Amino acid sequence: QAITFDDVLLVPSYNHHESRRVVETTSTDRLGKLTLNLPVISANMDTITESNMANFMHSKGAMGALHRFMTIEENIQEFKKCKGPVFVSVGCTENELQRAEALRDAGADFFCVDVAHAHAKYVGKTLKSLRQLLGSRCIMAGNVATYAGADYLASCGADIIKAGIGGGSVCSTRIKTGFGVPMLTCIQDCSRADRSIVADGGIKTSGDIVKALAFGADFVMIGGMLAGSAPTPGEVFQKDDGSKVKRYRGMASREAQEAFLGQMHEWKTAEGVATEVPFKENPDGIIADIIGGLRSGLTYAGADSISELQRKLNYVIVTQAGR
Repeated sequence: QAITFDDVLLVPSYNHHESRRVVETTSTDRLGKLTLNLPVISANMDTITESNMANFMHSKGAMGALHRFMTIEENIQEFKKCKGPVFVSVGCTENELQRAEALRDAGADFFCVDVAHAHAKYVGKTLKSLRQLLGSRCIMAGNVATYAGADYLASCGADIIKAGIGGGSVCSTRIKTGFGVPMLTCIQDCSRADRSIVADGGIKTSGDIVKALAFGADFVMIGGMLAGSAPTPGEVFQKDDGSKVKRYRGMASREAQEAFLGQMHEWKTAEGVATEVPFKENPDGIIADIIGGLRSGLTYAGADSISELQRKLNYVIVTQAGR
């Protein structure tokens, strides 16, 4: 029944375009508030996107989404260091509405409400408030895993909906609660709503990016593919061995999700340990690989644009042997 990236392959289609065609990867949301040449957003996680990453993504025709695990003044100053369009992230408490107001007053035009389970009354309440606070600005809201959730957020005033619960991505959510929706089923279902979907989860390869867009997402958010690279937060450490790592102590995005999952209680008494991530060389190469894979996918599909890729969607379901 439900499918993720590794369950499918896309079927090649008649290509009418000239061999050295300039292939267009640009994507514009359903409401015309967001256009990106490379429709990829670096994840709003504290290990992935602050101003350095946002500026790097912008330089590639893409975009960053700053995480929300900063004090309000830090968040304002980090936003001001961003060159070009960037998402700022906010939560759902009264202090988070103050955060939104301050970022708005500081010049922010793209906002992301980011919560574990967005298909919820208090999140709809938050979106209603943000819509009145922010006027005609672009509001992305997440995360949901169903058409009902996506339609709910659209009804409460979201412009763009971020899909992916933790069924094809956050291992902890599935393990601890049993909840999730494999990402292609999720993307396909959510994209029945009349707002653009951002695919958020389970994306490992440029091929997964092609599949996410083909199945109906207008943009993709990626975290893992960028983790440990130079523009991420954190200093590089060269240990005895010669290898290079980034090292994290506080892990605010992961801790927020663990709190939501009920795992940050009085009996979580084990001593805190640092998290090490292998240094990723050549972020420019990671992005160039994604751009290349995506243009090559559009060529196999005989597609002129992401819209055509979606319209002409043709795939097969494969077994484990099929890989």
